[PDB]
Amino acid sequence: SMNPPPPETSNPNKPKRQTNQLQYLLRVVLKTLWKHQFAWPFQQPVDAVKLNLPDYYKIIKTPMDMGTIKKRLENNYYWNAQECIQDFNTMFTNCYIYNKPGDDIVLMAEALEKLFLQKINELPTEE
Ligand SMILES: COc1ccc(Br)cc1-c1nc(N)nc2[nH]cnc12
Repeated sequence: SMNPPPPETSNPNKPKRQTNQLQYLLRVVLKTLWKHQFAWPFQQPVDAVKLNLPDYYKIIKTPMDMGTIKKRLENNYYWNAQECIQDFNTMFTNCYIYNKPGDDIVLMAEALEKLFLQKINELPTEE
């Protein structure tokens, strides 16, 4: 054991708002990545116990996953698009930090990240 508590997805102390960019992040970016054949290892927090990765949370100190992101978006947790984009970037970076180039999980992260970059390139101007 043990896993840390997951990242928070609600906090009434955190300022938040809905923006057209955050709506795009949910409706376009997250939906595209979520349906990909390679999304599955990124859809929930790493369970280091079940996966027998005892070093995971010694190495990765700012964990993030698309389950968390989806709930943050659905819960209007974010103040702006940059906060959400930073969560996706943390998710990808963590995978590259923990694993090694050529590992299947890294190939999968790379395929998701490429789609992410393609979709974030068309992030709308703030309304
Ligand atoms: C939720 O994570 C997984 C679920 C099932 C399985 Br099999 C592997 C992972 C996983 N494993 C590793 N080594 N690094 C990761 N980075 C993001 N996912 C992972």
